[PDB]
Amino acid sequence: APGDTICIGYHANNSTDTVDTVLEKNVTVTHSVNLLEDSHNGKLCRLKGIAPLQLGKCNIAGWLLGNPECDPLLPVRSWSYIVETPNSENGICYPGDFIDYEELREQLSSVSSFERFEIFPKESSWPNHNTNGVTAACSHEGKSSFYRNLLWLTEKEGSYPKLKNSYVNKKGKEVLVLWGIHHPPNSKEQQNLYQNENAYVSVVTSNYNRRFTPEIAERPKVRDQAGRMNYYWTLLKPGDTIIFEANGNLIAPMYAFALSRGFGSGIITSNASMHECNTKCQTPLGAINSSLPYQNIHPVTIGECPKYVRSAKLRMVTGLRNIPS
Amino acid sequence: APGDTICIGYHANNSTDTVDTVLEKNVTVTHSVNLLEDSHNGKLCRLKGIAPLQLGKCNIAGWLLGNPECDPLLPVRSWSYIVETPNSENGICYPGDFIDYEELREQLSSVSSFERFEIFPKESSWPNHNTNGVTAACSHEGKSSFYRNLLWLTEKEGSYPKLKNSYVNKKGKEVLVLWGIHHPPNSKEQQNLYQNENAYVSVVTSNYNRRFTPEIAERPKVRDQAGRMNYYWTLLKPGDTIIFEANGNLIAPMYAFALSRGFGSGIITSNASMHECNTKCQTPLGAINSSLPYQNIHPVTIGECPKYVRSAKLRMVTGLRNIPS
Amino acid sequence: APGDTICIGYHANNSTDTVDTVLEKNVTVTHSVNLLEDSHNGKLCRLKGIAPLQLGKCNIAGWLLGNPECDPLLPVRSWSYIVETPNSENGICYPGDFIDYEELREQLSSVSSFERFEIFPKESSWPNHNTNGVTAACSHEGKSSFYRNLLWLTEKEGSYPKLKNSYVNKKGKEVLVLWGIHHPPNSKEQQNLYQNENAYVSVVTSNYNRRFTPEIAERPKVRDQAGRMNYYWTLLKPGDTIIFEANGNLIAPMYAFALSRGFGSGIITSNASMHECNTKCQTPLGAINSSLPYQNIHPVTIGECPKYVRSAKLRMVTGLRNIPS
Amino acid sequence: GLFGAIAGFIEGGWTGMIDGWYGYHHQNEQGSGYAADQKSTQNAINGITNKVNTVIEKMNIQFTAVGKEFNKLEKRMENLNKKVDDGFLDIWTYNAELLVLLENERTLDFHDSNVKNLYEKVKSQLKNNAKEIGNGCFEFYHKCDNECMESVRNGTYDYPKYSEESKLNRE
Amino acid sequence: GLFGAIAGFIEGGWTGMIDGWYGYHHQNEQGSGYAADQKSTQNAINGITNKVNTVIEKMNIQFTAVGKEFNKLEKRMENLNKKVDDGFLDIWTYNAELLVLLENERTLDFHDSNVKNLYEKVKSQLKNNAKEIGNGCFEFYHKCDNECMESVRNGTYDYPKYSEESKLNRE
Amino acid sequence: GLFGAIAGFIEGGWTGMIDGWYGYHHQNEQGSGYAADQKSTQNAINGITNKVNTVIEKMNIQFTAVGKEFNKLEKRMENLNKKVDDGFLDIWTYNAELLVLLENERTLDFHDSNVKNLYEKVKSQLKNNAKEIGNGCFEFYHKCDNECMESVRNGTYDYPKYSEESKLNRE
Ligand SMILES: CN(C)[C@H]1CCN([S@@](=O)(F)=Nc2cc(Cl)c(C(=O)N3CCO[C@@H](c4ccccc4)C3)c(Cl)c2)C1
Ligand SMILES: CN(C)[C@H]1CCN([S@@](=O)(F)=Nc2cc(Cl)c(C(=O)N3CCO[C@@H](c4ccccc4)C3)c(Cl)c2)C1
Ligand SMILES: CN(C)[C@H]1CCN([S@@](=O)(F)=Nc2cc(Cl)c(C(=O)N3CCO[C@@H](c4ccccc4)C3)c(Cl)c2)C1
Ligand SMILES: *[C@@H]1O[C@H](CO)[C@@H](O[C@@H]2O[C@H](CO)[C@@H](O)[C@H](O)[C@H]2NC(C)=O)[C@H](O)[C@H]1NC(C)=O
Ligand SMILES: *[C@@H]1O[C@H](CO)[C@@H](O[C@@H]2O[C@H](CO)[C@@H](O)[C@H](O)[C@H]2NC(C)=O)[C@H](O)[C@H]1NC(C)=O
Ligand SMILES: *[C@@H]1O[C@H](CO)[C@@H](O[C@@H]2O[C@H](CO)[C@@H](O)[C@H](O)[C@H]2NC(C)=O)[C@H](O)[C@H]1NC(C)=O
Ligand SMILES: *[C@@H]1O[C@H](CO)[C@@H](O)[C@H](O)[C@H]1NC(C)=O
Ligand SMILES: *[C@@H]1O[C@H](CO)[C@@H](O)[C@H](O)[C@H]1NC(C)=O
Ligand SMILES: *[C@@H]1O[C@H](CO)[C@@H](O)[C@H](O)[C@H]1NC(C)=O
Ligand SMILES: *[C@@H]1O[C@H](CO)[C@@H](O)[C@H](O)[C@H]1NC(C)=O
Ligand SMILES: *[C@@H]1O[C@H](CO)[C@@H](O)[C@H](O)[C@H]1NC(C)=O
Ligand SMILES: *[C@@H]1O[C@H](CO)[C@@H](O)[C@H](O)[C@H]1NC(C)=O
Ligand SMILES: *[C@@H]1O[C@H](CO)[C@@H](O)[C@H](O)[C@H]1NC(C)=O
Ligand SMILES: *[C@@H]1O[C@H](CO)[C@@H](O)[C@H](O)[C@H]1NC(C)=O
Ligand SMILES: *[C@@H]1O[C@H](CO)[C@@H](O)[C@H](O)[C@H]1NC(C)=O
Repeated sequence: APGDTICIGYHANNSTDTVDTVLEKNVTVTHSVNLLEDSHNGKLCRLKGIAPLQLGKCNIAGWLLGNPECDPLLPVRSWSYIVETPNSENGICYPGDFIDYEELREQLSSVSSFERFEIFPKESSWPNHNTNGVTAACSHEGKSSFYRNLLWLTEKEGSYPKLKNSYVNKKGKEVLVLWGIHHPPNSKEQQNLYQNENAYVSVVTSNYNRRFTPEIAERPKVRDQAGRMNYYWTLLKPGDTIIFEANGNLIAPMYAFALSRGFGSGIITSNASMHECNTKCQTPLGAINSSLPYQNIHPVTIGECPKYVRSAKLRMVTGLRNIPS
Repeated sequence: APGDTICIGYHANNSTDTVDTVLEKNVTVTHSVNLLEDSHNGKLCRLKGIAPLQLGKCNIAGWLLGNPECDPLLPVRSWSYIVETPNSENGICYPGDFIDYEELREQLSSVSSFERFEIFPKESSWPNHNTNGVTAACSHEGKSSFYRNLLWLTEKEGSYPKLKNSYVNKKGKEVLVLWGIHHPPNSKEQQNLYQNENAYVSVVTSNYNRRFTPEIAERPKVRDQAGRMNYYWTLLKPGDTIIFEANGNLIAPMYAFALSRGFGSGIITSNASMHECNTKCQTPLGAINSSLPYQNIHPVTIGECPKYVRSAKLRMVTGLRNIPS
Repeated sequence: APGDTICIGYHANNSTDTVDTVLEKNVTVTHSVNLLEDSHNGKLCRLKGIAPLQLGKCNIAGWLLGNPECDPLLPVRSWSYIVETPNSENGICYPGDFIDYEELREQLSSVSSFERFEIFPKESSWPNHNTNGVTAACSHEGKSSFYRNLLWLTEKEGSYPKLKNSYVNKKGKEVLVLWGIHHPPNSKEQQNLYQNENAYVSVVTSNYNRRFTPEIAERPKVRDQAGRMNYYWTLLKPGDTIIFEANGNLIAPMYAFALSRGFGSGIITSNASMHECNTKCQTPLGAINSSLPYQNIHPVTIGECPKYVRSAKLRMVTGLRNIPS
Repeated sequence: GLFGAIAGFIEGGWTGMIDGWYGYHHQNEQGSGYAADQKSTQNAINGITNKVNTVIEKMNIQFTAVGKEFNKLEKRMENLNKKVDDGFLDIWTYNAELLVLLENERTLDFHDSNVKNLYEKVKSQLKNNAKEIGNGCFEFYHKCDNECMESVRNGTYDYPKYSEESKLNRE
Repeated sequence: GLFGAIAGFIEGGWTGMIDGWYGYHHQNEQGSGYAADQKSTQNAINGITNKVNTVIEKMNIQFTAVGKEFNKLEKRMENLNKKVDDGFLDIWTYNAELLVLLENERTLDFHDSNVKNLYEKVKSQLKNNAKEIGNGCFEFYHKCDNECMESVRNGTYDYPKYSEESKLNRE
Repeated sequence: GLFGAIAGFIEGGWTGMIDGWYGYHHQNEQGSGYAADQKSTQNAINGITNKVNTVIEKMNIQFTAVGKEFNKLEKRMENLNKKVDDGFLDIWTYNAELLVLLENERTLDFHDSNVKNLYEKVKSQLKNNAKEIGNGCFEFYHKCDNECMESVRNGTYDYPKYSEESKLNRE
């Protein structure tokens, strides 16, 4: 007999996992850990128990001005992130420029809730002025309409008196006020609606001070409109007063938004649909349920997410080189 | 006797230093080097032998306009960095907008010295105009006052003649000129001070060209003032001329600043106090005297400083695993 | 005899290459690979078979406005990158402000081709207006001239009729339109050229809407001119209409540019000269022909280039420590 | 490998050893079987676990990161924002892949070192009471039962106990 | 080095061996000469080649990157752009130099490990049929011709064939 | 450790050896004492010193870096500035901690390798004139005085000088 023997050896198994090293690629190993998350549920979920704000057919501009083609939201909403559909068919419907529109979007990125309230009641705030002005540019059910948050002031009985209206912010939170300035394409329309040629609009607060004058010129038709409406906004601090002064061309605010600030929010564009689910991490493609450090799903993330990388694979070896032969 | 023996061994001692490795944490080792600086002297020091500029109760806006509540500095100062106290109770005292204020701050970040000089002498430059206008918004010792660098021009004997004044930059350095535009809350005050309704202010240089018109409207009171003063500035290149033209509402410059450019400067906010010390590295919390590559004291640094990191500890092992047993 | 011997050893040679390691510097090794590219041909080359656009004596502003001192380019050009000489002696020749000039430069960074065409023919578009206005500020061969792409409209036979001209973009690509606004230094010159005091200029498109008014004031002379010309631009989308309306002070467009968009382009400043060569990577110092990952030639790169680093040397060892002794 | 044990003088691994990464196979008159070395296997588990957790811990949680909008006259700022986002993405992708590659080579060598150290530990225990028959095996010059085998698997082999026997067989 | 072979117990390299990085030098009655070990040399070439390509591949192609212009009232944005450009440049310069330094130490140790493994492979093949005369050389206790030398250079040395001879010379 | 010397077959360190990191302890009829190996200790000092300086040198001097101000209508630019500052801070904190961790493991292994190489250097010098009694000690088969001990501490041990004696004691 050869005699008794003792041998030193190492483990092997039927694993087919492969990793790369600096010296050699495609190494079959006994054990390994995947560090790259690539799976998502393909749905829009609640974030930390809070549902997002879905604007549906509207973009931010369409919702804030109150486009009549979009389903109206509840007067009070609270959310964790904002979703815009890729096909936002409803935005600004009367052609014009939305001044500092992008800055207003970034402001809304840190907003957690809004309350929609009548800053200037329709049948209380504008005596001696017509408030029924509509347009085919903002249609609703085949009929001419207007923004739900604004009021087109025009002449009443051959005159447009100099209006002077003000609101004191008593809500205890910042209040977002939006208004418009109309620019007729010819001076004949300027008299018909506002009865004054040297019209002006003045909007003042403690930290806002701007004056607007109509600019009259023939323009290419946009949405069958040769006129233009410039949209403006400001954030009224708690306890502050906003004063509106005009003798024409003012698209007066009617509804305003009391806003609450929050953390970790943002605006994303998603084709996905809302579902009854909860996640700690949301992407425009779907929600991630992972404790892994990396992900290659999407760079846009809401919440507590793995770091986005371009890698196709990140596998760390923990076991040995697998040699079952 | 067993016989003579020789043995190979390694050093050990009474050191209690610990480092972390990738495979194992909290390793007691014989020798190590700390690479993370966490100590500062808690004082505001001179940088490379040059003292900083301490504005005291003023911020940049309060010092540049000459707020009367702040102690006046010497006519000529040279510094390595600028310090603003966290509680800057004195800034703009007459309510209004400081146009491009942030840009002016970044300009001052590369400035090493200023000379304050009378660009438009008070009793020489404005005949036929009253220059004694004061306000309770900018008070001093309980009495109404005004900015030390500006002059409130008003009507003299029932008239406000069209002024035309100019200055040629003969200082050999860039000259910072500041002026204001006053906006009365009602047209009655516009006539009382300036005697003209269609007033305007024109300021021109070789590369600056702007016109200002008053905008009259009732406004919420700020610092017991319903009027507004908009503040403006430009940098007059060496050899260039600035021309002021107005028939009202001009808050004329009286003093200006000849500026020298520098390197490595900046503006910081600090609660700390000036001391008789010198350092190569200054932070808002204090000064660092270190040749280590990293520091976790503060991300805001002036001079030659270690790189700021969030780490609590960065200890590199140089000796061996300590096994004194 | 000692007996037969076998020995294990390693290669050595006459190589003098040295590399650095973490533990020891200046290690002579048998084989190594340089990873840092430091060689360029010192010439301006074609990029992927496409020649750059050399503006010669002009900068972007001088070429776009049509400075008469610069050699005119062909009506159609296509390029891979844009070259400006360090000494661009010809830019804006009539003093004034080029509004959003930097933004227009970044627009041109993604442009691959232009077509220069007469948007408003000189002898067809402006009846009842004089179009022969010239100035000594923009000289050519010792005689007063004007921009090649603009037209100085002035009064004709004691009057300046309100002009109304429009162009419809039928080129199928975006069209760059440039115009100027003249500001006389005194009202006497305002009447002499334009016969109106309350003059204005209106320029409108589907997404552009601006009005310009002259601002009259004495100004320091720049290039022997106390007047100012403000230059403006907009991009007219395919199928859109631009309408010009003025009763004075309009420096009308005469030529415009139909632009094609591209990728990988940019604007660089180079002292180098064009040569008959082709490269995949171009720097302001010269062209790089390398498959190495790093380069320390220049941070400004066009095309497919190695990554710029500050390192003086990056040598990776592949062989052994060289011990030929 | 770097230490010459795995895929070196021990050519293959043992599918029959399921308990641990490293261990022993014995053959005596009482039978044969596999037995993992719990001490060295457990030590390697803890180090690699700390090593995995170190990589995960160094990567912070990615909090909310969304896009921004810019108008037609803010192309410069838009491109700067894109340059920032792409630049950070370039660096983190480079760091993640490289760290995994560098650390994978270290793990394989770490296992390679452990096998050699275990082999060397047994060799110094047995001395000349057994012979190196290659492939990581020792042929005993003496009868070694289950109790004797266990004394080799732990660190309590009595060399003087079997030295007199082993010398006779070694002759 | 780390494994003690290169610049260690084998003091110098061989200028006469031009074929490969590692190999053998033999001396018998038929003559002498150098001969590289193709198996271990080729293996080291492939690993280092993959290692070089890994470094180059991890660095992406630098596409177009040019400067931008800012007017006199955009100094803040200009400084932010400069801070971005300098910051990215600082990081990539740090990554490139450090990776080369760290990897250079690994390459030298990788060669050092290979020499020791080749030396140990021959030592376990010869056993006591030759003696370690230091400096990485073995003195045979038996006549070893060109065919015998080739059997050592590859892995087919017949220990029982020359054991009886070698024992007599070893005495 | 990786090379099996520190916390391996040499279980503990010597508090009595204050001169250097590695060295020798001798016991003969003339007495006993500790003695550090200056050659290997000095070599390890220089490499680690260059290694420390390399880390410090790769980190550039942090020149002036201050905050910036933005008005209420520049929130986008303010957030981009914050994203830049945080991003660079994230990367440098990651680089600093990881480099220290990776390099700390290398230092411990570097010391581990040095101890084994020193132990192996003495073993090849003594050959069979002494016996490995474990724990990194050699028991001489011959009388070895202070002069003889010094010849082992440096690289000048005369094996033929004591071979005849050692063979008799080894018997
Ligand atoms: C995904 N994340 C949330 C992280 C979070 C932390 N890690 S963790 O460190 F725990 N990962 C691992 C760490 C390891 Cl050591 C191992 C590992 O090889 N074996 C662990 C079990 O005994 C080994 C074995 C040996 C021999 C025979 C049978 C079995 C296998 C594995 Cl499979 C995973 C996961
Ligand atoms: C520049 N880039 C485009 C990259 C792209 C990829 N690399 S590449 O990996 F191929 N580089 C090298 C990789 C290596 Cl292994 C070697 C190397 O040491 N020897 C290769 C030839 O046998 C060696 C030899 C040994 C003994 C005697 C004689 C010869 C020498 C070299 Cl010199 C370069 C280059
Ligand atoms: C802080 N910075 C400005 C940097 C700048 C550069 N470094 S530096 O490289 F010099 N650092 C060190 C480098 C080292 Cl090797 C050591 C070290 O272990 N010993 C050095 C003295 O002999 C060792 C010893 C061994 C045995 C018995 C007694 C003593 C201890 C130390 Cl304590 C520090 C510092
Ligand atoms: C190491 O293994 C040996 C071999 O089994 C152990 O020693 C025996 O332990 C058993 C306990 O079941 C006793 O009955 C025997 O008498 C022991 N034999 C000898 C020779 O000591 C030993 O305990 C083990 N050491 C450990 C586990 O630390
Ligand atoms: C390893 O080397 C030995 C020594 O040369 C080779 O064995 C000899 O191969 C030749 C072929 O030219 C035969 O003529 C001899 O009869 C062989 N001798 C013995 C003892 O086998 C062997 O083939 C080599 N193995 C390889 C290359 O795999
Ligand atoms: C290595 O150590 C030996 C042992 O001491 C040294 O050799 C002795 O050196 C002394 C010098 O003081 C002489 O007096 C002895 O005659 C030497 N003895 C022998 C046997 O040579 C040797 O010089 C040392 N080598 C060095 C330091 O390089
Ligand atoms: C390995 O074998 C197990 C049987 O326990 C089986 O379930 C598993 O699918 C196998 N894996 C591979 C990769 O073959
Ligand atoms: C990686 O290795 C496995 C197992 O040998 C093999 O099936 C697979 O094709 C390899 N992949 C490659 C070579 O890309
Ligand atoms: C998320 O992952 C955890 C971990 O396995 C799991 O327990 C939980 O059910 C998952 N939640 C999902 C998929 O909604
Ligand atoms: C180590 O001992 C020295 C005595 O020389 C003493 O000064 C020092 O404080 C001790 N350090 C520790 C950590 O015990
Ligand atoms: C680190 O090790 C020391 C020494 O053993 C010990 O006192 C200390 O508590 C340890 N720290 C831990 C386990 O966090
Ligand atoms: C700064 O550190 C150096 C280095 O020790 C020291 O000599 C000097 O006195 C220190 N200066 C201080 C603390 O002001
Ligand atoms: C090495 O020798 C070769 C001869 O083949 C010679 O061409 C080469 O220049 C030499 N290189 C150095 C660095 O001496
Ligand atoms: C690097 O080493 C070479 C060869 O020994 C030497 O000629 C050269 O001067 C060294 N460079 C230094 C020390 O900077
Ligand atoms: C670019 O480099 C390649 C690679 O050697 C070479 O074949 C080609 O001729 C070079 N082209 C030049 C220098 O224009």
